Amino acid sequence: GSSGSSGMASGQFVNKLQEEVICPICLDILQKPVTIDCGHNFCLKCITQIGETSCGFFKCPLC
Ligand SMILES: [Zn+2]
Ligand SMILES: [Zn+2]
Repeated sequence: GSSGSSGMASGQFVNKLQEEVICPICLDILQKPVTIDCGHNFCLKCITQIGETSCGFFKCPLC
């Protein structure tokens, strides 16, 4: 930024408020956010498993 003290900085960073998507299963950032008919999204690494174990319908923890 811009302050009297040259070389160092007070400590303020401007940014915009936004929302982040995380997998409620593995609790980690999902590279590719795949939105399910349920509404929420998940990580392929996770969806892939559920899809197999369950072929008929899909169960969601958030829902
Ligand atoms: Zn996951
Ligand atoms: Zn859901």
